[PDB]
Amino acid sequence: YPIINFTTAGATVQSYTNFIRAVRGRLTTGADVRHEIPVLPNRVGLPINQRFILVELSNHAELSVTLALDVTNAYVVGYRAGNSAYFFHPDNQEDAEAITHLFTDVQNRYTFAFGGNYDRLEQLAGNLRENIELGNGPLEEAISALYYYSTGGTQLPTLARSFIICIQMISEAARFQYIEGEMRTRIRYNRRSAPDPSVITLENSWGRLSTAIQESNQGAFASPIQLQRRNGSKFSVYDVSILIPIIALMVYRCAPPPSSQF
Ligand SMILES: Nc1nc(=O)c2ncc(C(=O)NCC(=O)N[C@@H](Cc3ccccc3)C(=O)O)nc2[nH]1
Repeated sequence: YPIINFTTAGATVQSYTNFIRAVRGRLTTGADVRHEIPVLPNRVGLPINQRFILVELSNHAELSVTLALDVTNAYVVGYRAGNSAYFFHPDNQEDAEAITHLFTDVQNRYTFAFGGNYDRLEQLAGNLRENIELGNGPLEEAISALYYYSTGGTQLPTLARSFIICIQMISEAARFQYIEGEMRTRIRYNRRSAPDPSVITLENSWGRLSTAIQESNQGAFASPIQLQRRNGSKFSVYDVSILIPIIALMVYRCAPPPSSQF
């Protein structure tokens, strides 16, 4: 599987931007672009050799971990640190089979009994996303925490917190230019901060936004989607147009309707 490298060591806006762009480039082809917004490959009939990408994360502490991302949804399905690999509890038998194709040379393979969704990870972390700081420092620390899990150095709440950091700074940033921008800001000033309601509501709405765009009538939503601004106030989305600078990738929901051209 293709590997994309990022390091927190001396990270800049440019090096992070290069990284996120490269992740997007490995997640998607140019085959499926709707209202200027790329769609991830359809799960249905996707060959196993095209199913995953690998994100090799290094830090200033000279430690490396490799995340495995599912190309169908940019989901972090598990990770490798040295001679151990850990996978989140699969949703189904097909996904369970799929992950057997990841880190095949690794000495120790584990599947967590828990799923990798935010709700579960927040429960285990003892903190919600809104109270978990993001930025280069948190990511540096997250890489170390993932690295030391197999040897007993990392408590489960810290591991869960560290997953939450990685997921948002990689997968969510890939999904949303807006979230990429929010991480760029944190990196630029080297100041960690928890995600505000604009970030949280985008994350929570990714599936619904993807479906609404794909089901839209020439871009127009049948039902508006409510997001939140930075201050927590409501922002109503009626149309794909407003989302073009915000959403970089969509999960596949359906084949697009025939070209609507007059
Ligand atoms: N491990 C992991 N990798 C991710 O990329 C990821 N990305 C997102 C979430 C998550 O709970 N999101 C909250 C949410 O409301 N998700 C929606 C939208 C969605 C997000 C990601 C993938 C598919 C759908 C849903 O589950 O329906 N969890 C993740 N866990």
